[PDB]
Order: sequence, then structure tokens, then C-alpha cells
Amino acid sequence: RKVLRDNIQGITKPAIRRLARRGGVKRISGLIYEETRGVLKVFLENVIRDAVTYTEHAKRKTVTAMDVVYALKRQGRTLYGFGG
Amino acid sequence: GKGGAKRHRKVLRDNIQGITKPAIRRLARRGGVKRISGLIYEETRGVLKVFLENVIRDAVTYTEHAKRKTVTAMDVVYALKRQGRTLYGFGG
Amino acid sequence: PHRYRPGTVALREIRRYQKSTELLIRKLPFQRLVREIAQDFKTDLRFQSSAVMALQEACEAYLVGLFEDTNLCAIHAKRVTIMPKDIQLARRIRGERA
Amino acid sequence: KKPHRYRPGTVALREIRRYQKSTELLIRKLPFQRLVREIAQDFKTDLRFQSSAVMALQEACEAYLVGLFEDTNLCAIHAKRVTIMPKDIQLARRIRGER
Amino acid sequence: AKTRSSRAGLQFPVGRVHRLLRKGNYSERVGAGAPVYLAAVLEYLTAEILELAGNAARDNKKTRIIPRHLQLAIRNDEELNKLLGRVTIAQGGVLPNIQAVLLPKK
Amino acid sequence: AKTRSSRAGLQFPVGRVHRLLRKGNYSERVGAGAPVYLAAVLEYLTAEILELAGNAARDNKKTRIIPRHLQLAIRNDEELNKLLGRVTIAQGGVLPNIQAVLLPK
Amino acid sequence: KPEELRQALMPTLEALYRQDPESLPFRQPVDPQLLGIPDYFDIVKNPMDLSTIKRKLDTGQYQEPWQYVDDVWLMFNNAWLYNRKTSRVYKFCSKLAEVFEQEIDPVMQSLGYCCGRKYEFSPQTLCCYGKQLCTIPRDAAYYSYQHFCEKCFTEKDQFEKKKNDTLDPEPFVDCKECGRKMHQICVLHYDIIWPSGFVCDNCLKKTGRPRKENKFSAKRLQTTRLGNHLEDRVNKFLRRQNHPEAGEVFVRVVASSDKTVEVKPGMKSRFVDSGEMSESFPYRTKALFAFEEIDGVDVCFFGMHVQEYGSDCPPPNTRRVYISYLDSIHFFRPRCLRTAVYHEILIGYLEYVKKLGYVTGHIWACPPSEGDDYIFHCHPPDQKIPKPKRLQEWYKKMLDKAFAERIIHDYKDIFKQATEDRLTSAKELPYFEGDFWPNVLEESIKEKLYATMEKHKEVFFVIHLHLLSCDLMDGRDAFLTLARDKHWEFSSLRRSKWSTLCMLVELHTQGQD
Amino acid sequence: RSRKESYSIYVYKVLKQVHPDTGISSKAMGIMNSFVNDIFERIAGEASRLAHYNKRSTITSREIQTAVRLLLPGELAKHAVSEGTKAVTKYTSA
Amino acid sequence: KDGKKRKRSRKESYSIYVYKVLKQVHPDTGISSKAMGIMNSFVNDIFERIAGEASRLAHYNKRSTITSREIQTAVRLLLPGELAKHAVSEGTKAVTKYTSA
DNA sequence: CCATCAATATCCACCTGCAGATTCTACCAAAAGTGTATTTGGAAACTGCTCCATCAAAAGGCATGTTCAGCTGAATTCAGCTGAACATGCCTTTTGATGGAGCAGTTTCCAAATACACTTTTGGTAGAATCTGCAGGTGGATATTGATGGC
DNA sequence: GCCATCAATATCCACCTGCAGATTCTACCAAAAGTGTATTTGGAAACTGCTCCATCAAAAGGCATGTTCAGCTGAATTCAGCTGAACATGCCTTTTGATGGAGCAGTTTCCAAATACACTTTTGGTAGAATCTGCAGGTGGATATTGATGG
Repeated sequence: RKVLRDNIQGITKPAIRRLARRGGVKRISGLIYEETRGVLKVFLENVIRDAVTYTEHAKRKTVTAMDVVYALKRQGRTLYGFGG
Repeated sequence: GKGGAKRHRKVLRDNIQGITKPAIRRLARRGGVKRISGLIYEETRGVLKVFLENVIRDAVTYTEHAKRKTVTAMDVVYALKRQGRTLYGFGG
Repeated sequence: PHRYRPGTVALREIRRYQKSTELLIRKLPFQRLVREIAQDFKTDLRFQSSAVMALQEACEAYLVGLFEDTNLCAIHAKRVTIMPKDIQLARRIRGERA
Repeated sequence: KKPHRYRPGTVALREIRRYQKSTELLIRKLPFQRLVREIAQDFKTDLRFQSSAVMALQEACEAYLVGLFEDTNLCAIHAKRVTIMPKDIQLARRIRGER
Repeated sequence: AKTRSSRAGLQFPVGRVHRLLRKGNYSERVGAGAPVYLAAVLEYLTAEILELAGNAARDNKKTRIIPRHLQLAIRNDEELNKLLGRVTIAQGGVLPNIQAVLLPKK
Repeated sequence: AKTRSSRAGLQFPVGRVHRLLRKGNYSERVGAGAPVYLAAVLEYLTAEILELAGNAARDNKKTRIIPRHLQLAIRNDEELNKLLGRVTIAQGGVLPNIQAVLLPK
Repeated sequence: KPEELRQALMPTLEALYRQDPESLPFRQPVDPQLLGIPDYFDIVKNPMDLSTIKRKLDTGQYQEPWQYVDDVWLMFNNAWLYNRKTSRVYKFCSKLAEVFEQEIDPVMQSLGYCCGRKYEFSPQTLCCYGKQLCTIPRDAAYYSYQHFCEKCFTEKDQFEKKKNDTLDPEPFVDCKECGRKMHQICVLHYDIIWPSGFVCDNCLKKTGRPRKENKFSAKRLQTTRLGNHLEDRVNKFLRRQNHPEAGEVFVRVVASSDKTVEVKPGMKSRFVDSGEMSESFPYRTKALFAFEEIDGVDVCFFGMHVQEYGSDCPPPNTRRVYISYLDSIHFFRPRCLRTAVYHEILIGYLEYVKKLGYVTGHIWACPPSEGDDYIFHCHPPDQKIPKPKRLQEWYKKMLDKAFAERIIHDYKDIFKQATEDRLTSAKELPYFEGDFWPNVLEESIKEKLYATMEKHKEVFFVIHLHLLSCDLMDGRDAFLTLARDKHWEFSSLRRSKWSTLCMLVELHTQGQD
Repeated sequence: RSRKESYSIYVYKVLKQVHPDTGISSKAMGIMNSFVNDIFERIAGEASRLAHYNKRSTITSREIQTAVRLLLPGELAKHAVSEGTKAVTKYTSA
Repeated sequence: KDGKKRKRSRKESYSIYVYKVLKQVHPDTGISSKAMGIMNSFVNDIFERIAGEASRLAHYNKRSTITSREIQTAVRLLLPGELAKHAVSEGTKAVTKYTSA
């Protein structure tokens, strides 16, 4: 597979602004976008590490939503609608 | 009886007021607080009060299950565990 | 030329995005980031569409809740504009950092 | 002739160091057994308390308060202040999610 | 020819939930009334949350319950909010809430 | 002849761990190596936690481990810090830590 | 005269006043209205306080100080009774009373009286009559008329219900000349010994002739070869020690008879019906006691009983001795030789029977249960009850010391002895009266024997060595019953002296020879 | 294909009981199934822990009721306890 | 003596094993009773945590037996890189020694 | 500043096309439930042993009032940060189709886990007696910080 | 405004010494713990049916990206009312030790209550086709909302 990279910038400035507006934020500073990108990224490797270890425990090469529910539940961030 | 039945009967202190505000100051010093507002203590009282019904009730709710009315260290430590504040040293 | 005062459109879109519930981050940049960092953890992995949707929804919820925490921490300092130390404090209170 | 007086903060910092280097309990005992007794009989009348259970409750309460107090100090210093304020403790409890 | 679910006057299947309890590896043995109590609790919780979701949908001029209605029901009930404080509802969104300070300061 | 702990070169009792697994209702069947690996993991964690406790004690001019040394050991290692980050320690106190603004001048 | 009584009694009362804050509640009469205790007069019928004592002494209302002592103890008892033990007044009264014992004796000893203590006997336990075998429990509801247990009458309302808590006061004697009240125990006066009445030493000092010699002493008791040997050995050991506090010790056998032990019905059916062993085993029982000269009077400090089966006794009891009961009093002087004296008694017995031809000895080393008196009634409260291991070590030390003198050939436990003898049946076990083993065998027959031997291995000791008619001392039950009825206690030195005097008089005058 | 059980029909019956003319979407059904499964797992695990704590090897009504009291706060807890007592009484009365 | 009054409350504890581990890691260091209780509680709650993770890993994948792979993955979930690798290495060494025993 | 007014986002009623919600026909294997057989968690009664509430004195602290240096917020001013607007265009988002890596159902069967049954060791517990880490207690003494003072 | 330094203080350490607490040694034994044997079984491999996971085409409009102006918001500065910090004063409340019995636990009985399993019946998914239906989405205009226009 192609070794893709540098798509953390894909979380665009208007997207982060919209997420902040949904959270009740009225004014946003410039570096907020990239630093919240970093926080999002950190949450991402944590959650995918848990989900991928779950999947590898099942001898599977495809990550399913059910292991995602497992990871979210075990991180105290239980998600509904995707099984479990 | 007679004599000695009047030993420190100054009960005119509220139950929540027994937290002994200097103890709150000591806890703040342990918490790294340099300056404390004057009316903070009492609300922390209430705050700690809340924590008590957050914790002990759970342990209290354990007590009747074992057909007992004496709260044990195991009930307390498991009440802390179920609330996310597990404690060490009282599991024996 | 008609121009609204600063904050009016921001507050209008605040109600707009607090009224709707659709996914707010567009899909495939998140998909590509997940693929890259998962390959960094383990190569040759595959992902279900429902799995990526679950990741997207969970991350949106986590960031939006961080955003109410952010607004509370910012207004705590008599401010209406958010700066990184706000969410740093919010996470250190949450226990995410220290 | 003007008896010696430390400036505000030096004794505060000394107490900070003293209570951060020590491990003894800071909440007085007898009021704590009282508080737990009345709050327990508020839920079930005529309860009995073990010494170990009371010690565990006291240690847990002191730990919860002290940690909330670093949280409150962080909230206060975030607002360019040094004195803890009720808005600081409310913000800390709101972020923790207990509220 | 009476099912134990109908015998207890409940809608949820007592047999299935008892089988799940046995398969859940909770202990060596499971009592007879435990699945009945469990089914009653589950049906009460779902009835309350569905009633609140239907009320929210009616408030939105909607007759079909959507995840937004479920989120509105769960968040506007402080007890149910305490039940689901650490759980995210898919496609649920957030409650409309703007601080007074965020409002114009004219 | 030889204990399962001795056969695995472990001080912790493998048989006791297996019995606890059986009575813990985690699974109706338990693998042979699961109690051995549990004993090894708990032995490992005990090894570094007691090592850091002894280091704290010798830095504190003390030869007996006390809960204060235990908290000093557990908190000073950030991984070990998060292991007991949501855990309340008895008779340990707090770490010496003062904010920059609190310091004079 | 009031002046002498006042100049005597002010020091102790003032010392009582000195105690603070213990004596503060006793400065004034108890006022129910002021103290808010309207029920004070319902419990305390005759209250008095320190001010009442002062005003009564100042007006000279005492003609002898025992009324002072009785009033002080009565107000002490009132304070203890009305107030709970955990209250202020109870412990205040306890401290004041302790000061009272610490101060009263030197003052009253100079006024011409024996002592200044108010003495109350132990609660006298009663005995049942319907069953003729049970007794009346102490500190419990009891039935009596004109005495029955709680379960006796149950298998009509004229009975009286009460709880056994009453106490018996010490007897008092009045001097025929002075008339001063005296404690009978303290003065050691007894009517049969002195038919002329009680005369204080002060009056006899105005006469010249002292108290006449007491013929009812342990010295004049009938002597026996065994008792003579024991007393000679003890006296020789004491002379070798030459302790200044040690006195002459008299060992006398006061009872000896021939009895038979009957096989119990279970073992009677299992072993006697077949005819392999006889229905009963004859033996000789003897009782001996040790008396020491303390403070010019005899004090009994040792008692022990043996059962002796001679050469004509059928096996397995042939040529054996068994120690049935053993008792002692720790008031021997000096204490450091007390234990060393006891050995010289029992070892002296072990040698003596060895001279007579006996081969085997048996010892049942079982510590007494709390409240159970072996021979002497009312053991002192401060007398240490040895642990079973301590008693076994004491007996082992005795056997080792006797072995060192080449008197004892060997000593083992019953389990090791049975294993070495290759015993295969319970019938080979020695048969003794009231022994634990016959009861164990009866229980086993009613419902592993070697396991029972091993459990009680350290308790029983087996030793390889190679008529006076007295109904009172024919067994430990009669003497204990008489002591309980007559309050013959051994709980203190003076009480032990009085009890020894009484038992010596009983043996001297009520004997059958 | 492997059977995958769900509580869709029971939730539908309950919502007909409480709202005869109200429908639900498939995603709403998934959310509801996830919620009921999660609360089931939570209270069942709490009951199992309570049984383990008192050396009890069976889940009966008393300990599961206690677990529901622990997790459900206030009015919901009282309603659950009352309805459970009623349901177990009805079950044992036939 | 049936119904002995001394004691019949055998309390499960890992005290001697923790003391031994202290001996290997620090032969000349003491230990307090309170610290020993802290150690017992820590090893205990770690035991229930890891056992629960292994149990859920077995249950979710329709696996009725808890084997070595289950605890491998459970340790990988609970522990980040350094502690996880060291614990995995020592556990693998222990199980290999047991197998070859 | 209070009043009208123009530009603009919002609410909302209405109507059309359709993916999705709801209704039957038939199927069908997975449970559910009844009725014996067997086993056992625990209700229930009696009782010895803990330890918990109650109460005492000895003591290490706590509760008020005073003085004031320093904390915090109101008031003020200003650089420039980002919100509002707009132009350009990036890439999106769906609709479509496709090769195949990979998930999972079905069959076989064996090394591994289990249930006893027996023998072995062994950590708990209790009591005796030895060892010691350290909690304070006592003599300096030491930055250290507030204060007096000189530049 | 800086700072070099007499002077009271809590504290680090140099030392110590007695004791509650930790450490060492002997002994008993039920409870595990290890080994043996027949039994059962969960999952390894082997092959394959099959669902969706990954991959390439295309286009055009929804926002993504870049630029500009300034509204006002964040940031810096003064200062004054004042709330708390430090401290001396008085006393009281807390801490530690001793002592009855209310219940925490150990023993025994036995029965209502729990599994094991062989059928039989009901029942919950669910392939498949048909009809019903709530709201996605576009239209149009009356309706608040905002900002600064005449004066």
C-alpha cells in the first residue's frame, strides 16, 4: 500500500472553527486550529492502538466497528449505535 | 447518673461546621494553595459533604446486603473502587 | 456595503451547529489520517466503513465536549477568545495530561 | 519596638513546604467520626463504624480534597490570580464532570 | 403453555436474558428471580427513555424518533444524564446552550 | 516434585493464581500458562515498584519502606504515575510542588 | 474518749480530703434537687458524706472507731452503687477507698485494735436439695424457701425470687474485760481452744501469765512413717538452706483407709463378664498435709491425695501408686524456696513407696479450671494459675531432680509408655478412682484410642521406680464442703491462718480414733 | 449466516405501549440496543462483583436489586426496586 | 478441641511473596506493615483489572477459554510501550521455562 | 439617543420524489418451558468471641481580634488578531463499476483443559524472645528573610 | 532603587537513645499444591462460499483557500478600597486509655431452592415481495434581526 502522510492538515481551519462553534466558542485564536489538531491526533493514536490490538487479538487484518466500540468503552468514552 | 454528665456539652456547632477551618487551611497548604478567600472554607465543607454521600452511602448500601449494620473497611474500599477513587492499605 | 458586527455571524453559526447533528468534520481526511497512523502502528490493515464512522463521531464528541470545557475555562479568565492554555488546563483537570 | 513580623506569603510558603513534605492526617479525628456517623444515620439508623473504615474514609476524603485543591489553584493562577475563588472550584468540579 | 416472561407480566424475554446471564460468566449459578428483575429494570429504563424521546420528537413536530430525539431526552433528564454522562450518542449532537456572556453586550 | 512457581522460576504462587482465576468467574476454562504469566507480570511490576521505593528510601536516608516512599516512587515514574493516577494512596502525602507565581520575587 | 478518737482519725480523713478532684463531689451531702437526681433517695437509703463525718467526729458521737470505719465503707458502697462504674463518682470513690486502705492501718494499729479494714467474705455459694447432686449457681436467679436451682423445681408461687449477690461479714468477738470489738481471724481466738473467752493481750499484760499453749496444733497430730520421712526431708533441706525467714514444717497423714474401685458398667460388660479381670480392684487411700510455722502459728500450705494398689491387687493395677489430687498455697516463707520445698515432699513420697516395694507411679498433671478448688477452698485472687505447659515443665523438673538423686529410675508420658510396652487392648490401662481414662473408655464404648493418648500425651506422667479413720478428710469433697459452709478461706495470710487453725481443731476433736 | 439477536421487537412493543403513534428510525433502534446492552452489562457486572464480595456464587434478586440501587440514582432506583419486587412476586405467585 | 477459639480466619494475602521480591531487589531494606498492605492492595487490584481484561477479550471473540494470547493482548492494552515490552519479555521467559520444565 | 428604515437571515407552510419505516407469507433452527432426577446455597437456631459505643483524664492544639502589606478588580489606553466579506478555485460527493484480498461457514480431530483420587509441602496462625528504624529530645547553627541602615 | 549585612527562626543535619514495630527461630496442620489417570472438548488446520473491503472514472458545486479592512478584544499600566496574611491571646476541644454488652463470626439441621438434561412446543430472527409513509429538499413570502442611515 502507498505510504501516505501529512494529512493532519486535512482537518481544515473552517472545520475546527465549526467544531468550536458547536461547542459554544465565539472567538478562536490562530494557533488553536493546529494545537487542537495535535490533541485530536493524540486521541487518534490512542484509540486506534487499542482498536488495532483488539483486532490483532482476533487474528484479523480488518478493523471492525465492534472493536472500535470495545476501545471506546475501555477508554471511558462508550459509543452507541455501532454495536455493543 | 450524677457528676460528669456535663462534659463538653457545647453542642452549638453545626455538623458541617465541625470540619475545623484550620484543617481546611492545612489541606490547602498540602494542595499548594498560597492565598485563600475568606468564605471558601464553608463551600469546601459542602463539597466534601457531597463526596461523603457520594461514597459512604454506596458502602452503606453494601452493609444491609451482608445482613450487617456495621460498615467495614472492605465496604469502604470497594465503595471507593466503584466510584473511581480506589484506596490501598484497607483491603485486609 | 452591508456588514455585520464581529461575533454576530459567529453566534448565528453557533445556534446553527448546535441545532443540527450531522458529522462536522469531512470524512476522507479523517480516513486518511487514521490509515496513516494505523500503518504507523501496523501495516496492511483494513477498515470498515462503520468503524470509520464510529471513530469520526467519537472524535467529534470528544472535541466538542473539550470545546464547552474550553469556553468555560476561557470565560473563567474574563475572556471570550480561546487560547491553548485554556484546554491545557481543562485536560490537566480532566487528567489527560497530568 | 515593632515585634518581628513576616511578610504575607513567606509563612504561607513555609506551610506549603511543611505540609507537602509530611504525610500525617490534617482533618481532626473526632469531628470526622461525628460527620460520618450523622451522614450514615441519614441513610440507615443505628449504624456501627470500624476504626479501619473511618481511617479509609478520612484518607480518601483528604486525598480528594487535596487534589481538587491543586485543581482549584491551577484554575486561580490561570486567571492571573493567587487567591482561590468560588468560580475556580466550580470550574474545577465542572471540568471533572462531578457537577 | 405459559412463558416465564408472560408469567411475570413483562415485555422483555426472561429466557433470553437469563441465557445471556449464564453465558456472561457472572457466577457458577443464577437465581430464578434475577432475570425477571433484570428484564423489569431494562423495560422500565427503555420505557422512560422512549417516552422522553417521543415527547422531544413531538416538541420538534416529528413523529419518528431519531438519535437527535434520544440525545435531547437523555440530556434534559438530569438523572438519565448522570446515567449516560460518559457515553456518546451517535448522531445526537449537543443541547442548544449559549452563555449569557456570549450574547451581545450592548 | 517441583512447584509450578519453581518450574517457572517465580516467587509468586502459580497455583494460588490459578485457583483465583477459577473462583473469579472470568472463564469456565483457564489455560495452563495464564497463571504463570499472571505471576510473572505481578512479579515484574512488584520488582520495579519496590526498586523505586528503595531508591526513594535511600535518598531519604531511610532503610524501611513507608507509604511516603511508595508515593514518591510511584509518582516520579510517569508510566507508574498513570498506573495509579486514578488511585488514592494512603499515608503518602503529596509531592513537593510549588507554582512559579507562588514563589517570591 | 472523743479527743483520742479525733486526734487519731483526722490524719486519714484529711489525707482523703487532699485527693483532688476525686474528693470534690464528696465535700457536701448529695442534693437531688441541685444535682437533678430525684432517684438518689430511692436507691441510697442512708446517705452520708465527708462533712457529716467531720461534724460527727467534732461532736464526739463515736465511742469506738469501728463505727467510723463502717460509715466510711458504707458511703463508699453507696457511691459505687448509685453511680455507674464508668462515671466520675465511681472511680473517684475507688481512688478515695484506695487512699483509705493505704492510710487507715498505721493509725488504727496504734489505738489498740488489730487492723482498720472492713472484711467481707466471698459470696457463699449454696447447694441444691431436690437433686442432691447439683448446686446453686452464683450471680443468677435462684429459688429458696425458709434452696433449689432454676431447673430443679420445673420438673406453687410461694417461692421467693432473688439473685445470688449477698456477702457474709467477718465474725466479731468482744473481750470479756475491755469489751473492744475485734476480728476473730485477726486475733486467732477460737471458743473450743479457749473456753474462758477472748482476752486481749493488753489485759494479759496486766496479769503476767500469757496465753496458754494451744494443744490443737499440727505438731501433736498423730505421726506416721511416711509423714515423718517427708517432714524429716523437708526440715533437712531447710536446714541446709538455713533461710532466716524459713520455719519448721510439719507433715502429717490425717486420714488413711482401704477402698475399692468398681469397674464402670460399659467396661464391666466388655471385660469383667468374660472373667479376665475382677469386678473391683482394692487399694489404700491416704491424705497428707503440710503445715509451716509462720508468725508463731501453723499455716497449711500443701495438700495431696494418693491411691495405692498393693501387690495383691489384680493386674494391671498391681503394685502401683497414683496421685489423685494436688493442691498448695503460695504463702510459704520464703517464696524462693517454696517451689523447692514442694519437690522435697513429692520426691520424698516417691522414694518412700520405692522403699515399700512399689514399682510404678502415675501423675495427672491437669491445671485446675477457674473457680474449681481441688482441696483448699477460696484460692487467693493473686495466685497465678500455671499454664499446662508450665505445669508439665514443673513436673519434668521434679522428675529430673529426683533422677539426679538416683531415686527415680525412669519417667515418660503415657503415650510413649504404651507404645514401648506394645499394648494392644484398652484393658491394660491402669484403673484409678475418678481418673480421666476410665471416663474416656466409657465414652468410647458408648459411641482411635491411641489418638486420644497422643492428644493428652503431655498431661499424664508414668514413673518407673524400679489406719487413721477420718471422715472429714476421706476425700476432697467433705473438706471443701465444710470449708465453704464455715467460710474457711485461704485467700489471705490471716484467713489462711484462721482456716488452718479451724481445720486442725476439727481434725483433733472430731476424729474417729 | 450466524444468528445475531437483538431487542428491536421488544423496544418496539414498549414504545407502542407508551406512544402508539410514534415511530423510530433504524439508527435510533441501534442506539437503543446499545444503551440497553450497556446498562445490562453494567448492572450485571455490579451484581457479579457484589456476589463475589460476599462469597456468593449465585445472582438472586437481592444483590441485583442492590446493584441497581448503586448505579441507578434516586427516583429511577425506587421505581426499579418497586417494579422488580412486583414482578418477582407475580412470577412466584403462579 | 472442636470449635477452637484461637482462629479459623485464614486471610488470603501475598505478604511473604512481596517480602521475598523485596529481598531479591533490595536484600538490606526493610518494610512496614502499612506499606505491606499497600503492596497487597496494589497487586490485588492489578490482578482483578488484568483478569477482567482477559475475560472480556475471551468473551467478545466468542472464546470460552483464557489462554496465553488473551493475557498477552490484555497486557498490551493495559500497558504502554516500555512496561508492556518488559512484562511481555519476562512472561514469555517464564512460560518458556515452565514448558521446558 | 430614540425613531424610522433598508439589507438580511429565519420561520414556516406547502408540495413533490423516494430510501427507509412498516405489514404479510412462509420458513426454521435456536431457544423456552414442563417434568424428573440430583445436588447444594443458605434459611434458621444456638453460641463464643470481637470490638464498638460510652466514659474518664491529659494535652495539643483551635477560635477572635488587631494591624497592615499586598492582592484584585475598576478604570484607562492601545497594538494588532481575528471576524466579516468577497473572489477564486479545490476537491468533493456521489453514482458506478470492478478484481480480489480477506471474513467467515463447514468438516475433522487432537493436544490441552477438567474431574476426581492420592500424596506432598507449606503458608497461616499463635507464643517467646531478640533486633532495630526512627520519632522525637537536646546541643549547635544556618540560610533567610524582614529590617536597620549606607550608598 | 541596590544591596551588605546585625538578628530571630524553622529547619538539615551530627547524634542518640528507647520503644512500637519490624525481624528471627521452633512447631502444627488444614489448605492448597503437585502428580496420576480417564474423560471431554475448544479450538487448530483445510477448503471453500461469500460480503464487503479496497481501488479506478468522472464532474461540478460545496465549501476550502487566500486576501483586505477594521471592531473591538486581548494585553499592558495605575491605583485605591479592601480582603485576607501574620501574630499574640485565651481556653477548649481533641486525643488517648479503660470498660460493659450489641452484634461479628463459628457449628449444625435441613428444606425450599438451585442445576443436568431429554423432549416438545412456542418463538424470534428473517429470505422475499408489496404497500404505506415521515420527512429530505426546493419555492415562495411573511417574519424577526442588525446595523446605521435621515435628523
